[PDB]
Formats: sequence, structure tokens, C-alpha cells
Amino acid sequence: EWQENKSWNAHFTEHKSQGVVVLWNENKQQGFTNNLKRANQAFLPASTFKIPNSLIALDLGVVKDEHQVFKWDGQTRDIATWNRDHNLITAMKYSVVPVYQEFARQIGEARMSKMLHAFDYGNEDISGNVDSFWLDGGIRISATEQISFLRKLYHNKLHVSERSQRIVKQAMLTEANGDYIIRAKTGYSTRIEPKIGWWVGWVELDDNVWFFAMNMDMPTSDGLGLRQAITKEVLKQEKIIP
Ligand SMILES: *C(=O)[C@H]([C@@H](C)O)[C@H]1CC(SCCNC=N)=C(C(=O)O)N1
Repeated sequence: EWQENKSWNAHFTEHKSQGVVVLWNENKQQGFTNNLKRANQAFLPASTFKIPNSLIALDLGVVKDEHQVFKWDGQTRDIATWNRDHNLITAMKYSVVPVYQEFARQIGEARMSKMLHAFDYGNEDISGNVDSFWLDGGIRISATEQISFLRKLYHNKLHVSERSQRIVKQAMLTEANGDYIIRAKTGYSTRIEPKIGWWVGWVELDDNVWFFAMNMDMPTSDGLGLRQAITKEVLKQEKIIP
């Protein structure tokens, strides 16, 4: 069952933006969103693709473990945190595109395409350059499709090893306190219109898990913090987090 709650639109309208939040109550097997149409519209995954990409790289041995160091190639890029060595944890934390571009090149088109089909991931379409198709190629995924994929990951039901899934879930760790744990991944798609921000993941509670996937129009990088801020406002409203 799916329930549309247009009152959440206020959280976007209050910030002069437009977007969708999708929530899934795992215990009750019920979904909620402010906009059923946009919840099923497919966008470039951008850096949210680092979840499947990490899973594939680990399962194929491209990445040995979460400690393996991926040395900076010495080319200065405009994101300072990218101009440094990384492991899987920090590369995910700082959305380090060039590290993941190298993963994708080593994975190769054929294994990447097969694995995305095995994951049932979005439109499963890698057309474009193997090292950038999630930024400007043919792959597309909706917020509801993000939740389906994340639910499989949470339950270790993706067609990769349990180890690979545990490591990626560790790398997704974003926030943790005495009340909840958030494992999630941000995304920012700019190369094809409309420019959007993503935040996808889930909130672990003592007795339930709430999956979430949001995207929102992002004409400038100034609004990027709204991805988390809007999502948390919905979570607060629904009494999922304090
Ligand atoms: C992921 O979606 C992007 C993309 C560049 O891979 C990274 C970058 C950022 S913020 C910097 C945006 N400008 C890049 N030239 C994020 C993010 O989600 O904050 N992810």
C-alpha cells in the first residue's frame, strides 16, 4: 500500500524548491510520499550510484576491503577533499568521483551491465562512457526504485556476497546517536536537466527501519544542505526521529 501526503510539500515550498520524499515502514510494509508521480520519475543517480558501484567493485575484487588506499592521481580538482588518498569509507563520505571512475573502468561494461541487471537497479542502462554513465549516460532510477534496491541491501538479499553488502552498509554510515542510525548516500546530478539533489538510505531504530529516498530540484549548489534538512524535517514530523 502507498499513501500520498501532500502536506509534506510544505517542507519543499517553504524553501522555494520542489521535490519528493519517499518513506517505507519496513515493519508495516507501507510507503508514504508527498508526490506519487515524482516518486516514480527516473533521474540520473549521480553519486547515489556509489552504492551499487561499491558493491560490484568489492564483489569482483576490484576493491579488496574498506582499508585499501586509492592514491590521489596528483591531478588537482576543484573539490579539495578529492585531492588526497582515499579508502572506500572516505571516498563514499566525500563522493570522490575519480576514485569511483577508476572502479568502473576496472569493472568494465559487461560485468557492470550484468550486475545492475542482477540488482534490478533502475532502468539497468549503462549506455554512455563506462566511467561516467551515472553522471551523464543512460542510467536512470526513481526514488521508489531506490527504496526497493536499498531494502535488498539492508536484508543482504542482493546477488553479491554478504561480506560485500556489510562493507558497503558500513561505508554508508552517516549519523548515529542514542536514538537512531542513518546509513545513506547523497547525490548531485548537474549534467542533464533537471539538476537535482538526492539523499537515499534508511533510519535504523531499536524496533523498526524506515527506508527513505528523496530528490529535489537543485539549480545551484547553495541548496545542497536541503537534501538532509528536508528529509529530517519529514522524519521529525512523522515522529520517526526526535
Ligand atoms: C555526486 O552526485 C556528485 C558528483 C559530482 O559526483 C558529488 C559532488 C557533490 S558536491 C560538489 C558538486 N560539484 C561538482 N563538480 C556531491 C554531494 O552529494 O554533495 N556528490
